[PDB]
Amino acid sequence: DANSALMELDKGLRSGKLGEQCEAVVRFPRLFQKYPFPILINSAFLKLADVFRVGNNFLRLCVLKVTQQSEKHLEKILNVDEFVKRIFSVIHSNDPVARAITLRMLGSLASIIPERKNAHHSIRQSLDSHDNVEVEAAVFAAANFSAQSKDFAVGICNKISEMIQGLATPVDLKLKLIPILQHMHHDAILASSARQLLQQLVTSYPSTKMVIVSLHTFTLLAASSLVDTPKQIQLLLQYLKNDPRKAVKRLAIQDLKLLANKTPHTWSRENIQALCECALQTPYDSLKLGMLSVLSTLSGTIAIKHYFSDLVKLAQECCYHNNRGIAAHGVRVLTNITVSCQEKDLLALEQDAVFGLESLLVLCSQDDSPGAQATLKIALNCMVKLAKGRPHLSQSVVETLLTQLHSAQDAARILMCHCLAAIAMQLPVLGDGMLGDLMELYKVIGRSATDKQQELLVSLATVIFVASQKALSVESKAVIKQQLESVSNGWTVYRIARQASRMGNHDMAKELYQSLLTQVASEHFYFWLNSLKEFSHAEQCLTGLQEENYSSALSCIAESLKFYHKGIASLTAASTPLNPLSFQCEFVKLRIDLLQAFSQLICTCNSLKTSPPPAIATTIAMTLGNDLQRCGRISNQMKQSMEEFRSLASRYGDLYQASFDADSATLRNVELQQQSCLLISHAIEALILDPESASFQEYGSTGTAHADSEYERRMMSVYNHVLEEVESLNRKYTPVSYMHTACLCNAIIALLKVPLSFQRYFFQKLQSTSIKLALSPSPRNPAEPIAVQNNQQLALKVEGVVQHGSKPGLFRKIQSVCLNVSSTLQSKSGQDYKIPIDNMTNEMEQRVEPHNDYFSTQFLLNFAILGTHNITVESSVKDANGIVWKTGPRTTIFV
Amino acid sequence: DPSQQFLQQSLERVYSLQHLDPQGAQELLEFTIRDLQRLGELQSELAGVADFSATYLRCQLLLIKALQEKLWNVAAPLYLKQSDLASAAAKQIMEETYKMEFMYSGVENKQVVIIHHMRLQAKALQLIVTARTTRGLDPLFGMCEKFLQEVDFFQRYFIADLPHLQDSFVDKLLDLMPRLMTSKPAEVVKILQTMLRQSAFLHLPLPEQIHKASATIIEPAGESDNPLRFTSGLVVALDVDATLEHVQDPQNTVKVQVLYPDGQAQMIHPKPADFRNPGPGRHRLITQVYLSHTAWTEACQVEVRLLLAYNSSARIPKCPWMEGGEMSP
Amino acid sequence: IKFLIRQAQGLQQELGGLHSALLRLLATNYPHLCIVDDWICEEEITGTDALLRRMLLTNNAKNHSPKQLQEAFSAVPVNNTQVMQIIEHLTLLSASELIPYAEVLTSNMSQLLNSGVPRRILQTVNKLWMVLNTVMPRRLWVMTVNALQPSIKFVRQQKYTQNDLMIDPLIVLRCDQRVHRCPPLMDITLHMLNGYLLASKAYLSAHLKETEQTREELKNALLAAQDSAAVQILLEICLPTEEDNLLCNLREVQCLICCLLHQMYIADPNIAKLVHFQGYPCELLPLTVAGI
Amino acid sequence: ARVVQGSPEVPGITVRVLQALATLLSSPHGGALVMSMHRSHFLACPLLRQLCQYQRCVPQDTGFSSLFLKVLLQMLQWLDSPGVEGGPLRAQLRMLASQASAGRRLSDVRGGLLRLAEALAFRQDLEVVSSTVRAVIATLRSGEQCSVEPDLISKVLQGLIEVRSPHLEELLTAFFSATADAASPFPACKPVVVVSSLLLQEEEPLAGGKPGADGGSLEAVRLGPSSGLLVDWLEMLDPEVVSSCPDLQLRLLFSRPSFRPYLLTLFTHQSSWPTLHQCIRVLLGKSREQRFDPSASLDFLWACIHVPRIWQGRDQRTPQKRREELVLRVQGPELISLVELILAEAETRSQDGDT
Repeated sequence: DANSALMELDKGLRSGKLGEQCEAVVRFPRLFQKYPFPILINSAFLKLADVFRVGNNFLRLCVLKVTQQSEKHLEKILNVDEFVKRIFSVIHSNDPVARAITLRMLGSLASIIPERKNAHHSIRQSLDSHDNVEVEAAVFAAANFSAQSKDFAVGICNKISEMIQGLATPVDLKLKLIPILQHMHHDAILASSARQLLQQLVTSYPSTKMVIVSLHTFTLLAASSLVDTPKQIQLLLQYLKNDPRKAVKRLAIQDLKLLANKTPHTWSRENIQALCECALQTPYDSLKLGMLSVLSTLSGTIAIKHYFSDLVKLAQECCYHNNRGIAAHGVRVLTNITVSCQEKDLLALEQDAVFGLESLLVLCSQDDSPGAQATLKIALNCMVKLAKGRPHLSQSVVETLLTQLHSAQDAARILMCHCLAAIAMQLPVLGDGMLGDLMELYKVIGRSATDKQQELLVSLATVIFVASQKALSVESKAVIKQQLESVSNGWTVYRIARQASRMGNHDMAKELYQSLLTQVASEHFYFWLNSLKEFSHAEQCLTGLQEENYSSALSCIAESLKFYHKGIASLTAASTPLNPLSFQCEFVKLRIDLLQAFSQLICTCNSLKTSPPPAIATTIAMTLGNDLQRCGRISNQMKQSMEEFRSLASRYGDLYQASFDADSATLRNVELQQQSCLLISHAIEALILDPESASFQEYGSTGTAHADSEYERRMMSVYNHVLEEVESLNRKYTPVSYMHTACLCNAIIALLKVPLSFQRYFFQKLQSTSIKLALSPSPRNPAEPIAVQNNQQLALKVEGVVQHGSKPGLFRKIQSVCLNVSSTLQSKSGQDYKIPIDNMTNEMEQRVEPHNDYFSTQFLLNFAILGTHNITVESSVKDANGIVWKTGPRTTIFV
Repeated sequence: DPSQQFLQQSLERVYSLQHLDPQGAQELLEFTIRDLQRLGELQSELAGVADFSATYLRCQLLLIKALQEKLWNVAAPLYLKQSDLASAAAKQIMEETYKMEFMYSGVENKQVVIIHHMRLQAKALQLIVTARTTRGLDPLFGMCEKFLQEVDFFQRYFIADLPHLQDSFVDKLLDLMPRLMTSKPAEVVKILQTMLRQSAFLHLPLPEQIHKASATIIEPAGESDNPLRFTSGLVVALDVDATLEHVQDPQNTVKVQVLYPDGQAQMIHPKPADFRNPGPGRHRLITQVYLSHTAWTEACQVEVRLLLAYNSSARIPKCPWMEGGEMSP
Repeated sequence: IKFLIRQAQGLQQELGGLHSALLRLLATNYPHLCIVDDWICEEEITGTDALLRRMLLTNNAKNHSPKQLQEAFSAVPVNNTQVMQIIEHLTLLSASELIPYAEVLTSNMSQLLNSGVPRRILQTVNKLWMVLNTVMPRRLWVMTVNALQPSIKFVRQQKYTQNDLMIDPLIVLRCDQRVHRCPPLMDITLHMLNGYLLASKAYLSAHLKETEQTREELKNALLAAQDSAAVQILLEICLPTEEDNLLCNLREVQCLICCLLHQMYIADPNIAKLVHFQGYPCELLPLTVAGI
Repeated sequence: ARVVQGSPEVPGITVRVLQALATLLSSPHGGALVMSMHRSHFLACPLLRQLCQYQRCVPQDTGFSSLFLKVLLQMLQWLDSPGVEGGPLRAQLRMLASQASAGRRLSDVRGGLLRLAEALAFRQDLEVVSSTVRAVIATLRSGEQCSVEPDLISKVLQGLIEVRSPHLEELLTAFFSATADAASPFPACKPVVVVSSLLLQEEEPLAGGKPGADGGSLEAVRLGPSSGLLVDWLEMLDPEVVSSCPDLQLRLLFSRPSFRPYLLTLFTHQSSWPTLHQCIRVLLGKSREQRFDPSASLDFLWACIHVPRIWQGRDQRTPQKRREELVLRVQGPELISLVELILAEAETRSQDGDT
């Protein structure tokens, strides 16, 4: 399809038709974005060079704009010499505008040709030309070619020095020539020369714009060359303490902010003390605000740990200031000092912390302005950090939040509810204590609300579900009453049900899904809601289990499995090629298989009493048997259960690496499920069977204070209980499983206590990344295999492009693509499989690291079979830490 | 000398500032590694010691990240998958120690004993990671006896400078080992783990060492297609390698690896007759390489590279990966 | 239409074919707006752009309504202390907030060159006109033509809206005649002259299509003669006086005229031949040869 | 509950550990009612109760507030300041709040020795912000500022500068042009945090010639860091260098400092051609008074000959090497004085040597 577009663009560019030519040129970037293939990009860039060589001086500007726009698609050009020659063939003209456009184009290409001496000579010659636009274009190209190309930097530094110090150029030309010195970080001598030049320029050209631009260049050089950053900080502090202008002070403040953002470890105690002394002597508010912002940025890193008493006094003084931003920065500094540092007297500061938070709550409660909401969010995330890094003051902040919830005109209560939900994820006693007040607010909030009643109700329901644990009391009926006669917004109640299913409340989820099943404006969403309702019903019926019960447990398991089958059927009935549901189907199917394995296990444990000893005793005496102790027919069932659990754990590990887009919570939930499955497998392998097989004691710590959810803590406690009950009964009784089946069934029931936790990735699937993997084999439009001599060779020439529908750097980053290739026989040779060896020796596991969004490897294979074969390839993207991340593109070609 | 004083300040900051939170130490190590890499890329005559310190700090960072893994915070006898980032980090640490020991020339005995202690700590970490997932108790005895044998060999080879190192893992293990030889390997590796957590951070002494890199001379270097004419039966053609710089007698030390597009890989041994040394401190390797394979039906690619040799067996990537001519047979 | 062109080019992610067709229609219908040197200064140079905007617009540029600058222009205290810093502090705008300031900048350019004015004020006015030429250039050209009047107390032709001005660009060459010794205003008038010559070419090309409901050779001859007359007027402007030769406004004006003539010769190599066949006084021979 | 409000405040200040949240909620409700302006007659009662509690107990109460419970006291002071700033209705409770803050500061400046500005810092800042009144003279403030600068005082100098800035922002009167230079020199010598604001107020709406004063200050006072600021005033209120006084500007440009090349570039690229020719002919004239530095004169002439406006868009570097046509014509005595000063300045040879 791209060939037709290239052909039509060529036909449009053939005739003159200046309008049509400009149209084609400005449409070329869309063709680049649609097809990132290297051959098409190379051909299009060659055609652009052709139309740039001869033109009416206006197509050249459009081609320059296209080149400046499509910069990432520039390194994937095969023919570079001819392109550069066609671009440079127009710089010898006498037209200054044409030469300026050519210089700007060359500067835009400074990432693919950093060693072409002709371009360096042209920039050197046209830098001191008698013009106005050509000089600016030469300056731009010189900056671009001085970014890279250390040789060009050492060749242009002296010329820039003379052109700046020649006192024969206007102030604007010097202001434009100064930022060229930023790219002098190639050698120590270059850095020293640029530093001396900038010092001389500051001491000899005292002016607002001049000093501003020179200091910006100097700090960019110091930040790109981390050799003299303390001297930079000292100079900035000296200019903050001495220079009386206001613009230079704000420039130095933003400079220190950038330095703390990028390189915070180079700071010392003297620099912080000097900055605090300068902030204490500032009579203005914006300057003190910027200095405190720099201090807050610094205190969030190891600088606050290396500093450890002026910063503490400054933070205590600016915590109760009149303005809100300064107080927010002060309380942020105080919270960071409390969390990071662990001094003795600083404990008292904790008081000054919590009450200080109140100073940020009574001023941004009913203000309704972004300037107040920013400080409110700052204080709220600071309180979250203080509560998650120090549980000693977890109640002293939640009580203030509860008391302040009554002092908002339905504007800040959403943020307070978000803060409460984020804090309650660690300790459930806060939710146990504040559930009553949350229900009181939910009851008194249903009076009247129009502006943002939807989000407010959603946040209230979310924090209530987080605080609650059962949601089976009158509170559920009260929430239903408050949501029924009020506005029946489908999205609000849908989000409420989603949060209820996420937190584990399944009764409210089932009620809301039943209420939403009757109002669906389509068919796919109807099946989705029906599947959610069936899953919630099966979850609720799963909780209907009693401790030490085995009669009704089988009926509950059977009805839950029936509801799960109905739900997965209604869900796969909604699976469409457009936006397919792959994670949900697999997750539900694996949950169903796990529960079926548990049902088989409990059925075998119950049938163990159905005359199992005398069953296999007719062929061999099972009593006192050294070969197979207590040999019975139950051994086959135990082995089947063990292999089923092993396959389930393998499928869990596969599903973990098959998503690549799940959040931390969903990955942790999958890991916990696989851990429970492996624990049940270890219990059925080491306890029910012979204990002399492994006999490995779990003498190690577990369940550290790092779980960010109550479900994870409950799962870890159940794991610890199972381990402590299995480590003691290992060598107690005979392996006929007299008391081992009892504790096994108790562990099975304990694992079924927590119903489930549908994590965030189950809905709103974001970060949709995909590798195209469009190889370039011989032309094969039909399904007929490529005619090969079967003896010479067979090439692949595989190449793939990554495509991210959402923000790439959100959760994980693509670093390596472990391309794999295999071959097998299609036709049956002797058996149902390919052959005795299937010709799967040719693997060639290659590990390519694509620097840009493109990669290309070379694959081969040698086969001497006159039949038809099958060639398949896999992406297997690798992240930064390093995980297989088995993707499922499944690109299969016959020959 | 701003670079020298800056390097000294960075090293003393890494050495002194060590009693803090694990995340703070990790981010400090990352920042110092980035700074040392930038200094090595910028400075030329002070690039060897800078790269050495950067590699040592990367080793320490990977170690402290392996010790802070979530596996010890979760159930031990499960070890489902992708839960310990140290199973693949111990090999990287061993390779990094091998590179720091063999690639650099100007090494001192203090650096040798420090890097051997680091290698022993890496072996102990590998032992811990393997025992955390090993199910059979019988193989545990084998690897535990092997580790004790390596410890005995180390303490027998290194007699001096032992009372110099204080509170270090090696001396603590040497003082505690008369008692660890009487219990089960389970509690043995348990005591080994609880001791290695907060053992020490040994300081490495800087020197005038230099790296061992090669060049990209135009001899069969990157160029246009230039598909040569040859057949599938006999050899395709012959190529010329590049020069060498600061290799510390590259004779019988430098290998030449050829990575074909197929799964096969050939490593031709060096020829001592062609090693020229008229530029002491810089060398040159002009050796004929033999290439031959069946027909390819295309001109996909080929890979030729230089490596290093060890006592028993190991390889070091020195030069940038330089592709050769297509030479379609 | 130029502001819409710019705001459509600023949105390249969406609006796929719309901006493309809009530019393809602008390049054919309005060639006088597609001049490269008109909207090429907006390209990035070294990143110093917008830096002074973000660092020198917080403490000021908040109480400088156009009426204040207007009342500061015309007053008994004709001192250039306040108006200078006022017109200088607003040069950091994004060329989109100067639309209300364009009317104040115009209608006072003729009063500017009265007597004893500094050099930085004229340079700032020229820079403001250049950054205001990237947006709404047609209305700006019309206002500058209507502002640069001879002011002979008698009204002969007024406001030159769109017809009496685009038909014959020579009106931009019959101004107050005091701007001849003024490099910035002369450069402004040269830019307007080039734009109006291109606009007249386009207008004639469009008018020969909306008629007879040969003429093409007549239009070509008229355009050639008009370009030759413009070149001759620009050459006669280079004459020293009516009765140092290197350090004066005359030198800068001659250099700007030579630059415009070089651009015209690069655009069309036939007008140079036509002018040389028409001839010009010899006093301009050592200037054009060494200047073009 | 306005009667028991003072008792509740005293209990929360001394030892209550519970009434802090109630007091904060009441203050927030009062602030919200004052912002809504729906007959918020609650701030006056709280202010009167606080004033009564401070008048009853002023020594032990202030000590307990600055030593035991500092966070609650600072929060209450901030809430009171916010209420007094928002509810600006004829400044009803502003005078009482200012008096209470002054009494608290006077009680803490003698009874609080260990907790030096621990909790009274907010009160001191509020008192300093509220003391920024406006002077009613606007003519004798210069003498007071000069006296405060000569007496080596910091707070008095800051108060005088604030009063002068307020008087300048108010209705402008007939300012003096005698002590302004001395005040500027004192503010440049001493560490002044509002030196730029004072200079802007003194050169914004003054009935004098600020350019000559700034030139004299830059030529006499040794202002290290602030010199560049003065350079700004040399390019903001002075478009042409030679506009008011030619002799002083010529002495400042060419003399027998640091900002010399910047001002030279400004005079080269911002002056009109008649003025430039006049400066050239008066500088290169026959004069043995040494009123011009040849070191700057040479490159000044070299820049005036090579002005980029003189060579706008002609071909780059295509001259006739046999003879240069485009030259700058000079006279006899002008060239004589030029070669005389050139041969005279080339005889110093401090460290250049001979080559």
